[PDB]
Amino acid sequence: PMVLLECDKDIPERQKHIYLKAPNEDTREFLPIANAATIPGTLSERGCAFCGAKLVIGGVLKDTIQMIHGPLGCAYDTWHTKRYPTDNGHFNMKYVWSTDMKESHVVFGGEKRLEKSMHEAFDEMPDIKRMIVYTTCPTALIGDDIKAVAKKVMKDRPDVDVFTVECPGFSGVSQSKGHHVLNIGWINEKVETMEKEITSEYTMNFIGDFNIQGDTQLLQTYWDRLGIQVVAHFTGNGTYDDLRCMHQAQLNVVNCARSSGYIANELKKRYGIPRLDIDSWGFNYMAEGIRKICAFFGIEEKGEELIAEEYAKWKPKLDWYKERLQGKKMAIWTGGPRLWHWTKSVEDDLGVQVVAMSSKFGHEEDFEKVIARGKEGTYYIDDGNELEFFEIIDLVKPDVIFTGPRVGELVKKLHIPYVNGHGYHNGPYMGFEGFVNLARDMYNAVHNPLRHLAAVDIRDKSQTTPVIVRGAA
Amino acid sequence: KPAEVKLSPRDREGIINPMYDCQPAGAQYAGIGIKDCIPLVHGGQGCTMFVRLLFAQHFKENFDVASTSLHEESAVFGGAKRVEEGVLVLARRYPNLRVIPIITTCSTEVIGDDIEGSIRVCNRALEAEFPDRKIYLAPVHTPSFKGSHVTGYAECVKSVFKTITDAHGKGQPSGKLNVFPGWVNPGDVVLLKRYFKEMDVEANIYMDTEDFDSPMLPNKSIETHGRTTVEDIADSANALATLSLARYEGNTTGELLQKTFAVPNALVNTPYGIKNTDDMLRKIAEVTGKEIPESLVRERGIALDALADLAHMFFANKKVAIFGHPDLVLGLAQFCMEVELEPVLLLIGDDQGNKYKKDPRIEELKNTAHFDIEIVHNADLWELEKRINAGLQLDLIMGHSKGRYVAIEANIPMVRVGFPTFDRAGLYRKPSIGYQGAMELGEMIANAMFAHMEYTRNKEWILNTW
Amino acid sequence: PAEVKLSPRDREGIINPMYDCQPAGAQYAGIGIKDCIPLVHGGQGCTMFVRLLFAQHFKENFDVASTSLHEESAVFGGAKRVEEGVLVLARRYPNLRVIPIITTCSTEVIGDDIEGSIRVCNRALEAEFPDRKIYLAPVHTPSFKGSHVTGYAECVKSVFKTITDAHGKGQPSGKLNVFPGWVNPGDVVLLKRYFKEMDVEANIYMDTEDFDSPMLPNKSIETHGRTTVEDIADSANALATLSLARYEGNTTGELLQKTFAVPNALVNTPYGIKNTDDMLRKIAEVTGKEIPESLVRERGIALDALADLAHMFFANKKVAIFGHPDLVLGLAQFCMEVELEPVLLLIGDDQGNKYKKDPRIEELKNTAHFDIEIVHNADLWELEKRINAGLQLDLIMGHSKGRYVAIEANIPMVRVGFPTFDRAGLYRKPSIGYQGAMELGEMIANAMFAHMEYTRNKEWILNTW
Ligand code: CLF
Ligand code: CLF
Ligand SMILES: [Mg+2]
Ligand SMILES: [Mg+2]
Repeated sequence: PMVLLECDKDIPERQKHIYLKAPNEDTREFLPIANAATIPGTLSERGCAFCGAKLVIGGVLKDTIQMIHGPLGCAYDTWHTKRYPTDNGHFNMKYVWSTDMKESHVVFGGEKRLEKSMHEAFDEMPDIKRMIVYTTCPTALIGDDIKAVAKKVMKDRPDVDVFTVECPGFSGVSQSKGHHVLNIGWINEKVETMEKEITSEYTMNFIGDFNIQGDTQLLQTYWDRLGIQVVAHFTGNGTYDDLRCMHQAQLNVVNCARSSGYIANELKKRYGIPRLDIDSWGFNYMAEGIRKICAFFGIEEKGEELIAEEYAKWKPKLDWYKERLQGKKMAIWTGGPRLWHWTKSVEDDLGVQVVAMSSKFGHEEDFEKVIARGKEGTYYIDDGNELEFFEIIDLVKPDVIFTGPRVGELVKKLHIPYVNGHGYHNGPYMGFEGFVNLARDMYNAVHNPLRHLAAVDIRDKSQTTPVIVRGAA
Repeated sequence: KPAEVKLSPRDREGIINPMYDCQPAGAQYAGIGIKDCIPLVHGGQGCTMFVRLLFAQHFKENFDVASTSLHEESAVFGGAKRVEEGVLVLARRYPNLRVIPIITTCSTEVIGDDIEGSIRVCNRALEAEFPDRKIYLAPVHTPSFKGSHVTGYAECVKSVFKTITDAHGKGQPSGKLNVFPGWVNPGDVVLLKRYFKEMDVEANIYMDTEDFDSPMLPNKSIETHGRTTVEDIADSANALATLSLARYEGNTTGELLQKTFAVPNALVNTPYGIKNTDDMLRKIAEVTGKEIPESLVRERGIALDALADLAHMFFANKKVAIFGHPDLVLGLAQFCMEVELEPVLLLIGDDQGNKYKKDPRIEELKNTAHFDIEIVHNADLWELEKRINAGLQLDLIMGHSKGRYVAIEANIPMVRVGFPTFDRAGLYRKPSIGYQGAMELGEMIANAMFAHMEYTRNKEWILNTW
Repeated sequence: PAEVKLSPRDREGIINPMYDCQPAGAQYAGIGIKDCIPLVHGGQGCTMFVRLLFAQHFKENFDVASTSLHEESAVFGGAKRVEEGVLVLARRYPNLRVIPIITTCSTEVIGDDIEGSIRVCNRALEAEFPDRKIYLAPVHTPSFKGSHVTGYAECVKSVFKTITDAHGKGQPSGKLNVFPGWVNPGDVVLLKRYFKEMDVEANIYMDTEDFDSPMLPNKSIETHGRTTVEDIADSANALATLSLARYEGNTTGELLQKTFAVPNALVNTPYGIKNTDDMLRKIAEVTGKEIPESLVRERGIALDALADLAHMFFANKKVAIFGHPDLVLGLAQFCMEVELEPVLLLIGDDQGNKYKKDPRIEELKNTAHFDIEIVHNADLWELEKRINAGLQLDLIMGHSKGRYVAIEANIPMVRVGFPTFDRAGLYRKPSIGYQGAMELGEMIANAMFAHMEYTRNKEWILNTW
């Protein structure tokens, strides 16, 4: 049934957002409302639309200035917070750019301030030739025309190319609208503005993977072994110009259908490129995804050779962790898709029971997927807030929580360990090896002497201090 | 040609690699140090969530801050109802809540929401709904297109003190000092508490952030809270005097309490290094009539003993760049010269240069330095990287962790100071001010240099009989 | 196949010794006594090199004298050098009260009769200084057995025997005796705070807090041990002895039990959380005093800090540890609490027959999920050679004379034990107790973090841990 938590008695609209799956229900009658307005004052976990454009998608690129048109805080706040390495020295993580909007610019306009800042950025780093300009709350409100500015800068600097995103934080309700605006703008303005050499009979784009701790680079070892050319990664370890070539691919392989389904859908519509949805987290999921890709291309045997070698290399360690993680209870409190990518994969491959899930910004689509794959007795929460997390802990008593670091540091006080479900602990977590990495961190999180020590009150004469025996795969 | 101390602005309009966050972030930091306080940030959701993450990076702890969740409708038609609902949702769900600083953002400053009017609405609504509670709503005007998190911190402290002392007024003299240490770590607060205890001086430290470093307890209780209460803030009207340690981080509240309540304010140099600590203690003795204790003479002497093992051997003539909050940059430059380091480049990150030019510590540096010093105001961290790229030779950087890649790539040892220091463990527990703090800064500098000598094989055999 | 194995060094010679010889440890014991100047009976290097070693660790001078054995004494015996040395000390240092007379390899080989010289000097001193008492303690420390660890223990025991022989049993003091072993001033400061917070009166033997002495306006020299004759004499009258170090003072606790019926309680050296917990439980047991809330809180702050590190940065990382035996075994237990894997433990002297009986071995055997090699009679070449043969380590914990092993192998290294001369201020930083466990864990993490930056090994990950 839908659940009215005690902490939500005075915001009873939250009942429509929390589903406890029970036997024999027709789940179509119990789909959480999702992607609706946030309730003010709740300590919702949601971020802003600008975040979804710059931090999540655009800022992954290795060769692009990220020009944030606004006051300095939006820039400061999106710098030193992500773990998306590159193969060029992590340019994307080292720098952030602001137009340093001041009061004058609010009153009289910021277009000249943006123009000057763009020329300065290109002058300070002459080997960087690509830029994305983002609006933020106040530059949207005052109506600065960033597309016109970008057009002028490109006329004045024939060596550069600039893309613009109109993504103030108050757009939409969450990060999600930033994903949408960036996807649609990119396909409308930049796809089919360049081409690259095709060097394989088999070509694809990999859509919706952001190279967290090197995920994309690990998956690329598969594509290289299979002889498949990736035209563009959207956007993990990617380049601006590769994204201009996306119309050339034969296949679009989608992992993050939430942030990046939009562009896959438009590429299918405009160019006829099929959309294949996979799960690139999960051990047996990864095998299924490789088999689908190889079946599409007619290279089934190459796929079987790869899968056999990866199972021989990694399945024994995975099974060691499954033996020790069987029956452990997990919560997943992340953006949305990892709920449906992980609930059944940790169950199948690790024996782990996901007892509670919360999505910051998922849509009803995401809840359809997670509820289809998820257990009975589990809580499914749209746009969860901090007091709800405490009540859910009291209801389901998780052994481990996959969530962001700040919430991890909160639940530590309750003696509950965490794994960073966003930026990982010791990743990558995609692929065969990556699911072993995920399992290892879950194992070390839960089988942790400090948890046991913390429970002991040394003042209690009846208590001793235990020693715990651990293992390694 | 005599040494010159030169102030100059950043020569670019834009920013690359900002040194500070925006005003609302600093207002949030001020508020999280108050017991039974949840700041409410009136604007889009990122303005809250990114700052809660920033605090988690520095402290490795959660702090509670709420958003009004400005969306499209409210951006176009006004956000008063988002404020008003957010205050009520907080009060309904947090029965012990007492203080809500209502912090504006760029968005809600641009659209001109009437925060004082929303507070009147909310006060009416809260008095009807909760006749047995008193919740203090403080209007905090922090447009992000002026100043920085430094100015936003100062503005929020001042507004919260105005709000609470307006309600309570002046009463029974307390016999206590007010102390505004500025934006410091828990370890700095621990040290100040010890100094006041050893000198038998009663004081309130605003804000008391000691418990930000909270235990993991057998009973699972959460103690990660500010310790400064409504009552403590209200009592500031009754103090003997205010000791303001930070010109840019709370002195304006000391000034307000002097103007409103005749509490005399004493602004001193921020106590980085030996002389500044000595002069702070002399001021405390003057205002209180209490003697400086032998215990502090001894702590001072242990610090000097430790620093004397380092200064002429390892520090003399080494060139340093320092960035961070202005009180910290200027104070660390003075500390550096006590130990024979040469702070040749000081970077201060905001638009307050008209004030910095009048800081008496500039003149103190002009009258002491034997080497040129460039003080860049309105600086970003690209101002540092570009100068190194152009040939500036540095032996040490002192600054916060968002400058780390500058030091890493240039192969320059860096000591992490100020806020945020997320890329090393435990620094929030270390003092940087006072005598113990001077000692621990100097030993961090030496140990950073020593490790660098080993990694680079630069006379690494010399670390034996120093 | 899960095995903790003890083995000896397989070479007769030493390359890169882990410890100094017995007389050096006896000197260290003595310099913690107020109004004490040890007299080292042997050649001059046996004194001067050890005064240098203490200056390397502490960055301070300590006073120790030599008998200056020369060629004539090597032929005819050196008793007259002892006797002269005692009188020259007494005549030139009017406040001197205690002289441990420490033998060396030379004076052990030639068989000088130290006890006979002490009788001569006691008669001379009583005649020449009628209103003074100087305690001469014979300390037999041949360097061709044991190590500075054994020498420390021997000197403490001899000094206590000498002083308590002279004063005997008096009125009950209500205090604990505490022998922390060979620890830093910072460890002593932490223990004093624990006993203060628990409202337990205690003497810490020796009290080395003031080794970290101020540079004072009045130019006063305060770099002295604080343990007095009176403090040592009062050990006879204690409620109980708490011995923290099996190899570094427990034998003095036993002597006081045998002689004065002061019950001795030997506990695991308090490295890490459990060992600290168990120390405090023993204190509570023997005193009847409750463990205070303040120590529950310090414990919780340490656990909170270590929990930010253990599964993220420490789990499955392989560690080698060297140092004094009580420190090595205690740090191995601490390592395990934070998910580190101490695969190689090196203990540097000939006391293997004792180490095989240490109950902490069994505590490791019953807990480790990885093989542990414990090499006794080890030198530091035992570490370097194993690394050269392929042993993969993520961390070394040990004293500064191992530094080049870590530097050349490019392995991060945390400086622990004695001497730690190649970093600043470590003598002031506790390693024992809850705050010490936290400080050690954060040194480990910060050494790893710097290493990640210098080697460009996922250095971008240090943002949102
Ligand atoms: S919801 Fe998002 S992060 Fe917020 S402002 Fe809006 S685009 Fe940006 Fe920016 S400068 Fe500071 S952090 Fe805000 S108050 Fe403005
Ligand atoms: S005066 Fe010189 S240093 Fe002294 S012993 Fe003689 S040659 Fe040597 Fe050696 S082992 Fe220790 S330090 Fe001595 S007691 Fe013997
Ligand atoms: Mg000293
Ligand atoms: Mg903590």
